[PDB]
Amino acid sequence: ENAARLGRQVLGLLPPPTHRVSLTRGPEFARGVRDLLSKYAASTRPTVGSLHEALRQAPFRQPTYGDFLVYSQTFSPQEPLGTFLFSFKQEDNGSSMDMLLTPTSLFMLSGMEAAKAPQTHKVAGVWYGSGSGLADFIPNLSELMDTGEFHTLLTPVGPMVQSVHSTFVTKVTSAMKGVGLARRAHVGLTLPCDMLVDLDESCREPAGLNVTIYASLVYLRVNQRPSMALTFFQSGKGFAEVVAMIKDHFTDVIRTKYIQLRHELYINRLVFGAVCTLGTVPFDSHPVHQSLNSLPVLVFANFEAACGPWTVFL
Amino acid sequence: HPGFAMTVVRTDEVLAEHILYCSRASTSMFVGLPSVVRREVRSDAVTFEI
Amino acid sequence: NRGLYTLVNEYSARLAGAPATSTTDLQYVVVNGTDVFLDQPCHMLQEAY
Amino acid sequence: ALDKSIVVNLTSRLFADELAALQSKIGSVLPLGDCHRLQNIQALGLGCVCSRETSPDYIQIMQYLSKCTLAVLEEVRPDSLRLTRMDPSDNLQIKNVYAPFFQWDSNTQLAVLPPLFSRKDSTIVLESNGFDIVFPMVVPQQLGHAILQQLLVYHIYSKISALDLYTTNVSFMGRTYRLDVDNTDPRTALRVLDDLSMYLCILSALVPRGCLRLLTALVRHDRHPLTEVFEGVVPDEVTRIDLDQLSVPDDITRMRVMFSYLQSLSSIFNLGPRLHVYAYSAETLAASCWYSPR
Amino acid sequence: KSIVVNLTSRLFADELAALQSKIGSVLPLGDCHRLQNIQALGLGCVCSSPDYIQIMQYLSKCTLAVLEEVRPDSLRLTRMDPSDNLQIKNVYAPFFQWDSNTQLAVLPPLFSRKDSTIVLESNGFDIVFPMVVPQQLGHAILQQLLVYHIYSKISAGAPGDVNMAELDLYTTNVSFMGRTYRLDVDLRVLDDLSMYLCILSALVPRGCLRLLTALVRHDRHPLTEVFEGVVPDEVTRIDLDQLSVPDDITRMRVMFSYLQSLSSIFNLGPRLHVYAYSAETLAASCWYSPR
Repeated sequence: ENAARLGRQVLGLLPPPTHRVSLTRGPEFARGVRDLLSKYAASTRPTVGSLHEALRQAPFRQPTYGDFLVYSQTFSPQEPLGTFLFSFKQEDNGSSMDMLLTPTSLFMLSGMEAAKAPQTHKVAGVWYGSGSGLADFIPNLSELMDTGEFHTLLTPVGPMVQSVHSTFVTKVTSAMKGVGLARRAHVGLTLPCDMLVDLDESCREPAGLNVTIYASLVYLRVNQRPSMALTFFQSGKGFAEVVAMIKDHFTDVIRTKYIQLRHELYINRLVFGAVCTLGTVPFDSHPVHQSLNSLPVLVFANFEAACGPWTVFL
Repeated sequence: HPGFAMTVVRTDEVLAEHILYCSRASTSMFVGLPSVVRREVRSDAVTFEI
Repeated sequence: NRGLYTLVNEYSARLAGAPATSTTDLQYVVVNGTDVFLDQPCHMLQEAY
Repeated sequence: ALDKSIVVNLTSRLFADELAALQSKIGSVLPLGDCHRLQNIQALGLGCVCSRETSPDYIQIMQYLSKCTLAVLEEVRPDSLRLTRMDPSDNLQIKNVYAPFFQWDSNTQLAVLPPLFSRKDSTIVLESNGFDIVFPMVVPQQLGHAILQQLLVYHIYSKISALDLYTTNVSFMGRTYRLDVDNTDPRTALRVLDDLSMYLCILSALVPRGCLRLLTALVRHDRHPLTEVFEGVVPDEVTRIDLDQLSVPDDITRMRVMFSYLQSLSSIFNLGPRLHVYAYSAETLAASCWYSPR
Repeated sequence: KSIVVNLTSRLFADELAALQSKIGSVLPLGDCHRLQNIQALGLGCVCSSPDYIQIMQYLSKCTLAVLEEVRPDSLRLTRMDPSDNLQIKNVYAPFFQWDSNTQLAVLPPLFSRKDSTIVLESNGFDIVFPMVVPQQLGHAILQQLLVYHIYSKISAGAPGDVNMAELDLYTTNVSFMGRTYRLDVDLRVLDDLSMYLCILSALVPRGCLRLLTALVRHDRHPLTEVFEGVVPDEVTRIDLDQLSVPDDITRMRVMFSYLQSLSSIFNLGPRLHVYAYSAETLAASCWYSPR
């Protein structure tokens, strides 16, 4: 009996069969074309059964999940689901490990100032008691920021789907393409309001089909030491505008950077930033403000992930 | 006073409530039948349009 | 300049040459006429009161 | 399958003269505003950004054009315009219509450009409706970049002067064409040039010393087919950098840092979206391209 | 997604096991239908006196495919769609030790032929494999072999300028992912970039003073005030008066054309994103995103 219940569930999720109209016989052509036209006419009327038949045509592509394996002190158990994930792959470890950097954990490596980030500085300290367990695993947090090679090592991955945290080894599953299904709900990418800088706000541009989210990683000096600052942007203005709009955002940084480079010139010092292409939110799906424990976090919906190479801007 | 006067032009709006009269049998109306064709498919929603 | 039976037919249909906006701060010029319910009689009579 | 159609309702029956001008433009790509089915005519063409009373800004029009959704015209009625639209990856049929004719083949690229050669040829007016539909032009990338080459030359030298054979004419293979840059606003075309000036005095700050010497061993010694712009007179600045010696571990960095600022110049030499053509029929002028934005 | 390459003459026993190794490999293919010959697959139309940019621009205009089965009478392919999950074996010569979660690229071949091509004599057409390297290595493998191709032209005419003991110390040793790779060099592939990067090498110092002194006005962009203090002192002494104005136009219509065709060949996208890899099975699942 219980094996027959599964026979009704598999045979109710099958794809619809393709119509086989025989073009060689006389009456068999007439009765096969008639069942195309007795069936399109019952998929056009606004009745409920016609709408009941209309969704079995499912041309869905699928998310491709990546199973990572991180140390538990470089990745908090208190991470919001939908956090963006990077991968730092400087060398070949002796064991099969990986270093995944969330944008609140990359705030502790960078050391960018809390005047820029007032709320994600209190959060990044209460999860990371010293900030040393991150910085001990990167021996070049000064030579990768001087030469400008830190953005060449990060690969963007996608939002987080599952976090099985343990004492020493944390299993992290991401969604590298498509909309990530939880492990069942659809996990949208969650960014803090502290990092995301909109470009579509203004005082009539086209309502396009799509709007993209970029990731800028910007080299700068603080305390006369090399540091950096990672911000997120969101617009659908095409690639030529946004690179010209990000240069307007960092006008105050470049003018305070080359006061020191007017003294001395190294060719390791000229490269400044890099813009990635993370993914595409659909148009006018507004993000919903949430709070954590009070952390303003924009969670999107239907965020499918992409992957762009880091292109330099200056 | 400089040696020239000037004329000054404005525009002003008025929220008016209107009266529409329309006589008997002035227009013949033809009404079709509705039909449902879908045109946006996502992971969350499948939108239709009648 | 056309005859006045082709001006009455065109009167209520066409939104005339560049009228002002509705509910703004500095009275901008209108575009795309989405729900714009305007009646300007000084554009035809060519007078001001 | 999924639906993609954009019908445009004409609020007044258009004339018989301007109906033939639209039906000549059948199968022509034109950018519209929003991605939904019933559309107004004032959001149909490119005429929202290319006016008559104001000076058209060909960067700003082209800058506007990679924002929009693009559609392909399919049927012109006297009461309606039906348009199919362009999904970001879908095999769709397209037709070569445009009046400065250029031959296409398979495995070519295309790019959608503002009406650069003739504004009056692209703009057809609907005086029965009060709007002008401004078609763009689709041009392969070896010519499509070449107009953005010649247009950025014009806004440099005409600001130096304020002559019409070098700064304006576009040299295609065997042909020269005049650009319509008589009454233009340059205020964003100088913004791109103000962005070149940052990259160009960075690429000059890290020139590799070995490549300067390979000119001086070739501009006066032998014949190369494309060095003939340089005559036997070397530039005066090449030898005034030649004076120091060569060094490999100081030129690997001067090539790697020079490698990254050439990737950054694809944000300043952009065309619009691309049309990957995979088939073409010259008896019908009806290609079938494969759309990809950005 | 299947493409059959017919072979009207059967294979040799030496040529069979040469392709049994390369059983998963990305191959260009001049058209995307299936009924094609042995002369269609590979870079044999352009590599068999090869030039660089003609092959790099060919890959973006192409439809790549993946071998799946090597049988005696024929071959079998698999057409690789935009954003399509696959399983590609690392078989490429020379070996580069791919990492998981990387961004693989497809480059034209520029090393020796016995690593690049497989010589076939059963039908008389030698097939050419491309260079499938990670993206950060494949651009560091070429910003040195373009430096090495310059100094092998300076020391060919002026042999006292280039030290061979220091030229073959840095240019032929590439370190990536903590691993140093020594590359094999006897370069007629890169004899066009060396003639484009040098024909652009002189016009850039003349071009920036021509373009800084043209954009001087009240509405100057504020950052270009700061980017003026980077260009050296000798570039700020160039006399633009030694040329004429109709000669100065052709040093921009040519100048910018080597800043576009030289830029839009490095931002080409026949790349594929490996998301799972095992270093001893050499298998890699990925997805392919064109441009």
